[PDB]
Amino acid sequence: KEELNIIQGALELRTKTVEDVMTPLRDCFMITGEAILDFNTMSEIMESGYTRIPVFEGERSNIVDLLFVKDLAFVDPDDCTPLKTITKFYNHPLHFVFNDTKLDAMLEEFKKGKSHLAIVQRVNNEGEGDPFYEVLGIVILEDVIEEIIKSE
Amino acid sequence: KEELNIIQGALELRTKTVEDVMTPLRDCFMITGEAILDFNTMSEIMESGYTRIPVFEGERSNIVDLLFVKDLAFVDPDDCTPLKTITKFYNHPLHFVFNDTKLDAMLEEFKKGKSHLAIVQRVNNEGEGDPFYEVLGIVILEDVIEEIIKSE
Repeated sequence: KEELNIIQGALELRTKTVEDVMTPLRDCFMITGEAILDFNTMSEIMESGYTRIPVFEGERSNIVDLLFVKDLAFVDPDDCTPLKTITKFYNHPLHFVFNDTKLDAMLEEFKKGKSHLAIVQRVNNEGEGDPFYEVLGIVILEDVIEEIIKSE
Repeated sequence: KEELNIIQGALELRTKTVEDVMTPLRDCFMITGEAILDFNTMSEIMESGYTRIPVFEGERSNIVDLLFVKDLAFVDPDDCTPLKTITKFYNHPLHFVFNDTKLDAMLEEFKKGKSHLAIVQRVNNEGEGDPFYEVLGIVILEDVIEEIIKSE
Protein backbone atom coordinates (compact mmCIF):
# COMPACT_ATOMS: atom_id res chain seq x y z
CA LYS A 1 0.00 0.00 0.00
CA GLU A 2 0.87 3.69 -0.30
CA GLU A 3 1.27 4.10 3.47
CA LEU A 4 4.15 1.61 3.40
CA ASN A 5 5.85 3.13 0.35
CA ILE A 6 5.68 6.56 1.97
CA ILE A 7 7.03 5.48 5.37
CA GLN A 8 9.84 3.55 3.69
CA GLY A 9 10.51 6.63 1.56
CA ALA A 10 10.66 8.66 4.76
CA LEU A 11 13.18 6.36 6.46
CA GLU A 12 15.38 6.49 3.36
CA LEU A 13 15.54 10.29 3.65
CA ARG A 14 18.15 9.60 6.33
CA THR A 15 20.47 7.53 4.13
CA LYS A 16 19.86 8.89 0.63
CA THR A 17 21.48 11.99 -0.83
CA VAL A 18 20.54 14.76 -3.25
CA GLU A 19 22.94 13.09 -5.69
CA ASP A 20 20.72 9.99 -5.63
CA VAL A 21 17.56 11.77 -6.81
CA MET A 22 18.85 14.87 -8.63
CA THR A 23 18.56 15.53 -12.32
CA PRO A 24 22.07 15.09 -13.79
CA LEU A 25 23.27 18.28 -15.52
CA ARG A 26 23.23 16.70 -19.00
CA ASP A 27 19.50 16.08 -18.56
CA CYS A 28 18.74 19.54 -17.14
CA PHE A 29 16.76 22.00 -19.25
CA MET A 30 18.94 25.12 -19.22
CA ILE A 31 19.23 28.46 -21.02
CA THR A 32 22.11 30.81 -21.90
CA GLY A 33 22.46 34.27 -20.35
CA GLU A 34 23.18 35.59 -23.83
CA ALA A 35 19.58 34.83 -24.84
CA ILE A 36 17.09 37.33 -26.25
CA LEU A 37 13.43 37.10 -25.21
CA ASP A 38 11.92 37.24 -28.70
CA PHE A 39 8.69 35.39 -29.48
CA ASN A 40 10.65 32.26 -30.43
CA THR A 41 12.79 32.06 -27.28
CA MET A 42 9.74 32.64 -25.07
CA SER A 43 7.83 30.00 -27.02
CA GLU A 44 10.56 27.42 -26.40
CA ILE A 45 10.48 28.35 -22.70
CA MET A 46 6.71 28.09 -22.17
CA GLU A 47 6.70 24.90 -24.26
CA SER A 48 9.24 23.15 -22.02
CA GLY A 49 6.66 22.94 -19.25
CA TYR A 50 9.33 24.06 -16.82
CA THR A 51 8.61 26.66 -14.15
CA ARG A 52 12.24 27.22 -13.20
CA ILE A 53 14.97 27.46 -15.85
CA PRO A 54 18.66 27.52 -14.82
CA VAL A 55 20.63 30.24 -16.65
CA PHE A 56 24.20 29.35 -17.69
CA GLU A 57 27.05 31.36 -19.22
CA GLY A 58 29.59 29.81 -21.60
CA GLU A 59 29.47 26.30 -20.16
CA ARG A 60 26.39 24.49 -18.81
CA SER A 61 28.23 24.01 -15.50
CA ASN A 62 28.43 27.80 -15.16
CA ILE A 63 24.94 28.37 -13.77
CA VAL A 64 24.80 32.09 -13.03
CA ASP A 65 21.07 32.77 -12.66
CA LEU A 66 17.57 31.33 -12.25
CA LEU A 67 14.73 32.13 -14.65
CA PHE A 68 11.11 31.81 -13.55
CA VAL A 69 8.44 31.61 -16.26
CA LYS A 70 6.57 34.00 -13.95
CA ASP A 71 9.25 36.60 -14.78
CA LEU A 72 8.13 36.57 -18.42
CA ALA A 73 4.63 37.79 -17.55
CA PHE A 74 5.17 41.45 -18.50
CA VAL A 75 7.88 40.85 -21.09
CA ASP A 76 6.70 41.97 -24.53
CA PRO A 77 8.13 39.57 -27.17
CA ASP A 78 8.35 42.47 -29.62
CA ASP A 79 10.82 44.37 -27.46
CA CYS A 80 13.26 41.53 -28.14
CA THR A 81 14.46 42.06 -24.58
CA PRO A 82 17.75 40.45 -23.53
CA LEU A 83 17.50 37.84 -20.77
CA LYS A 84 20.38 39.59 -18.98
CA THR A 85 18.05 42.56 -18.46
CA ILE A 86 15.36 40.52 -16.67
CA THR A 87 17.78 38.39 -14.60
CA LYS A 88 19.44 41.62 -13.45
CA PHE A 89 16.11 43.07 -12.33
CA TYR A 90 14.54 40.11 -10.54
CA ASN A 91 17.84 38.49 -9.57
CA HIS A 92 16.43 35.45 -7.83
CA PRO A 93 18.82 33.75 -5.39
CA LEU A 94 20.85 30.69 -6.38
CA HIS A 95 21.01 27.91 -3.82
CA PHE A 96 23.88 25.44 -3.84
CA VAL A 97 24.00 22.15 -1.96
CA PHE A 98 26.62 19.40 -1.65
CA ASN A 99 26.31 15.92 -3.19
CA ASP A 100 26.64 14.20 0.19
CA THR A 101 23.72 16.23 1.60
CA LYS A 102 21.07 13.90 3.04
CA LEU A 103 17.47 14.07 1.78
CA ASP A 104 15.88 14.70 5.20
CA ALA A 105 17.89 17.92 5.57
CA MET A 106 17.42 19.00 1.95
CA LEU A 107 13.68 18.61 2.47
CA GLU A 108 13.96 20.72 5.62
CA GLU A 109 15.84 23.42 3.69
CA PHE A 110 13.16 23.26 0.99
CA LYS A 111 10.26 23.64 3.42
CA LYS A 112 11.63 26.74 5.16
CA GLY A 113 12.06 28.86 2.05
CA LYS A 114 10.26 29.55 -1.22
CA SER A 115 13.23 27.81 -2.81
CA HIS A 116 12.32 24.44 -4.27
CA LEU A 117 15.42 24.23 -6.47
CA ALA A 118 19.10 23.70 -5.59
CA ILE A 119 22.33 23.17 -7.54
CA VAL A 120 24.04 19.89 -6.60
CA GLN A 121 27.83 20.24 -6.52
CA ARG A 122 30.86 18.39 -5.14
CA VAL A 123 34.50 19.09 -4.31
CA ASN A 124 37.02 18.09 -6.99
CA ASN A 125 40.40 17.65 -5.27
CA GLU A 126 41.43 15.51 -8.24
CA GLY A 127 43.71 18.29 -9.51
CA GLU A 128 46.01 19.12 -11.25
CA GLY A 129 46.17 21.83 -8.58
CA ASP A 130 43.50 23.78 -6.71
CA PRO A 131 40.42 21.77 -5.71
CA PHE A 132 37.21 23.46 -6.89
CA TYR A 133 33.42 23.22 -7.05
CA GLU A 134 32.06 20.87 -9.71
CA VAL A 135 28.38 21.17 -10.69
CA LEU A 136 26.70 17.75 -10.94
CA GLY A 137 23.07 18.63 -11.62
CA ILE A 138 20.07 20.20 -9.92
CA VAL A 139 17.66 18.87 -7.29
CA ILE A 140 14.10 20.10 -6.76
CA LEU A 141 11.45 19.39 -4.12
CA GLU A 142 9.57 17.15 -6.57
CA ASP A 143 12.69 14.94 -6.66
CA VAL A 144 12.47 14.07 -2.94
CA ILE A 145 8.66 13.88 -2.93
CA GLU A 146 8.92 11.27 -5.68
CA GLU A 147 11.41 9.24 -3.63
CA ILE A 148 8.83 9.28 -0.83
CA ILE A 149 5.60 8.38 -2.64
CA LYS A 150 6.97 6.07 -5.36
CA SER A 151 6.43 2.33 -5.09
CA GLU A 152 9.36 0.05 -4.21
CA LYS B 1 11.70 15.30 12.94
CA GLU B 2 10.21 15.44 9.44
CA GLU B 3 10.30 11.62 9.42
CA LEU B 4 7.54 11.52 12.02
CA ASN B 5 5.74 14.38 10.27
CA ILE B 6 5.68 12.35 7.05
CA ILE B 7 4.73 9.11 8.80
CA GLN B 8 1.78 10.66 10.66
CA GLY B 9 0.75 12.48 7.49
CA ALA B 10 0.78 9.07 5.83
CA LEU B 11 -1.36 7.58 8.60
CA GLU B 12 -3.99 10.26 7.99
CA LEU B 13 -4.38 9.28 4.32
CA ARG B 14 -6.80 6.49 5.25
CA THR B 15 -9.16 8.84 7.10
CA LYS B 16 -8.95 12.24 5.42
CA THR B 17 -10.71 12.87 2.11
CA VAL B 18 -10.07 15.02 -0.97
CA GLU B 19 -12.56 17.51 0.49
CA ASP B 20 -10.26 17.98 3.49
CA VAL B 21 -7.27 19.14 1.40
CA MET B 22 -8.88 20.45 -1.80
CA THR B 23 -8.86 24.09 -2.81
CA PRO B 24 -12.45 25.32 -2.36
CA LEU B 25 -14.05 26.79 -5.50
CA ARG B 26 -14.08 30.33 -4.04
CA ASP B 27 -10.29 30.21 -3.69
CA CYS B 28 -9.64 28.55 -7.05
CA PHE B 29 -7.96 30.56 -9.80
CA MET B 30 -10.07 30.24 -12.95
CA ILE B 31 -10.81 31.80 -16.33
CA THR B 32 -13.92 32.20 -18.50
CA GLY B 33 -14.03 30.47 -21.90
CA GLU B 34 -15.25 33.80 -23.23
CA ALA B 35 -11.71 35.05 -22.60
CA ILE B 36 -9.43 36.49 -25.27
CA LEU B 37 -5.68 35.87 -25.23
CA ASP B 38 -4.69 39.52 -25.60
CA PHE B 39 -1.45 40.68 -23.99
CA ASN B 40 -3.14 41.53 -20.68
CA THR B 41 -5.00 38.23 -20.25
CA MET B 42 -1.78 36.34 -21.00
CA SER B 43 0.19 38.32 -18.40
CA GLU B 44 -2.44 37.69 -15.72
CA ILE B 45 -2.30 33.96 -16.49
CA MET B 46 1.51 33.97 -16.59
CA GLU B 47 1.76 35.88 -13.30
CA SER B 48 -0.42 33.63 -11.16
CA GLY B 49 2.24 30.92 -11.18
CA TYR B 50 -0.52 28.41 -11.85
CA THR B 51 0.55 25.81 -14.41
CA ARG B 52 -3.01 24.52 -14.78
CA ILE B 53 -6.09 26.74 -15.01
CA PRO B 54 -9.74 25.56 -15.00
CA VAL B 55 -12.08 27.01 -17.64
CA PHE B 56 -15.69 27.81 -16.72
CA GLU B 57 -18.66 29.05 -18.75
CA GLY B 58 -21.29 31.35 -17.26
CA GLU B 59 -20.97 29.88 -13.76
CA ARG B 60 -17.70 29.11 -11.95
CA SER B 61 -19.13 25.77 -10.83
CA ASN B 62 -19.59 24.95 -14.53
CA ILE B 63 -16.04 23.83 -15.35
CA VAL B 64 -15.84 22.83 -19.03
CA ASP B 65 -12.13 22.88 -19.93
CA LEU B 66 -8.56 22.89 -18.60
CA LEU B 67 -5.91 25.41 -19.62
CA PHE B 68 -2.20 24.60 -19.48
CA VAL B 69 0.31 27.44 -19.80
CA LYS B 70 2.03 25.06 -22.24
CA ASP B 71 -0.90 25.74 -24.59
CA LEU B 72 0.03 29.45 -24.62
CA ALA B 73 3.51 28.78 -26.04
CA PHE B 74 2.69 29.60 -29.66
CA VAL B 75 -0.12 32.08 -29.07
CA ASP B 76 0.74 35.55 -30.40
CA PRO B 77 -0.93 38.05 -28.02
CA ASP B 78 -1.36 40.50 -30.91
CA ASP B 79 -3.75 38.08 -32.63
CA CYS B 80 -6.22 38.38 -29.74
CA THR B 81 -7.11 34.70 -30.00
CA PRO B 82 -10.27 33.30 -28.37
CA LEU B 83 -9.48 30.94 -25.49
CA LYS B 84 -12.06 28.65 -27.09
CA THR B 85 -9.71 28.26 -30.07
CA ILE B 86 -7.05 26.71 -27.83
CA THR B 87 -9.32 24.65 -25.56
CA LYS B 88 -11.09 23.23 -28.62
CA PHE B 89 -7.78 22.31 -30.27
CA TYR B 90 -5.81 20.84 -27.37
CA ASN B 91 -8.93 19.52 -25.64
CA HIS B 92 -7.23 18.41 -22.44
CA PRO B 93 -9.33 15.84 -20.55
CA LEU B 94 -11.26 16.69 -17.39
CA HIS B 95 -11.07 14.47 -14.33
CA PHE B 96 -13.74 14.50 -11.63
CA VAL B 97 -13.70 12.96 -8.17
CA PHE B 98 -16.03 12.53 -5.20
CA ASN B 99 -15.51 14.44 -1.95
CA ASP B 100 -15.66 11.25 0.14
CA THR B 101 -12.70 9.79 -1.76
CA LYS B 102 -9.91 8.86 0.67
CA LEU B 103 -6.50 10.43 0.04
CA ASP B 104 -4.55 7.16 -0.29
CA ALA B 105 -6.92 6.35 -3.14
CA MET B 106 -6.55 9.87 -4.57
CA LEU B 107 -2.78 9.55 -4.32
CA GLU B 108 -3.07 6.27 -6.21
CA GLU B 109 -5.10 7.84 -9.05
CA PHE B 110 -2.52 10.62 -9.43
CA LYS B 111 0.47 8.28 -9.73
CA LYS B 112 -1.06 5.97 -12.35
CA GLY B 113 -1.45 8.78 -14.88
CA LYS B 114 -0.51 12.24 -16.10
CA SER B 115 -3.48 13.95 -14.46
CA HIS B 116 -2.46 15.73 -11.27
CA LEU B 117 -5.70 17.74 -11.10
CA ALA B 118 -9.26 16.63 -10.33
CA ILE B 119 -12.61 18.39 -9.93
CA VAL B 120 -14.18 17.58 -6.55
CA GLN B 121 -17.95 17.14 -6.51
CA ARG B 122 -20.60 15.66 -4.21
CA VAL B 123 -24.05 14.13 -4.69
CA ASN B 124 -26.86 16.64 -4.10
CA ASN B 125 -29.91 14.84 -2.68
CA GLU B 126 -31.43 18.19 -1.73
CA GLY B 127 -33.89 18.78 -4.59
CA GLU B 128 -36.41 20.11 -5.59
CA GLY B 129 -36.13 17.38 -8.23
CA ASP B 130 -33.62 14.84 -9.54
CA PRO B 131 -30.31 14.65 -7.65
CA PHE B 132 -27.11 15.96 -9.24
CA TYR B 133 -23.35 16.38 -8.96
CA GLU B 134 -22.43 19.58 -7.12
CA VAL B 135 -18.96 21.08 -7.69
CA LEU B 136 -17.01 21.90 -4.52
CA GLY B 137 -13.56 22.82 -5.84
CA ILE B 138 -10.36 21.34 -7.26
CA VAL B 139 -7.72 19.07 -5.69
CA ILE B 140 -4.21 18.58 -7.06
CA LEU B 141 -1.28 16.26 -6.30
CA GLU B 142 0.50 18.96 -4.28
CA ASP B 143 -2.55 19.26 -2.00
CA VAL B 144 -2.01 15.71 -0.70
CA ILE B 145 1.78 16.15 -0.70
CA GLU B 146 1.32 19.11 1.69
CA GLU B 147 -0.90 16.93 3.90
CA ILE B 148 1.87 14.32 4.19
CA ILE B 149 4.89 16.58 4.70
CA LYS B 150 3.35 19.49 6.66
CA SER B 151 4.59 19.98 10.22
CA GLU B 152 2.42 18.86 13.15
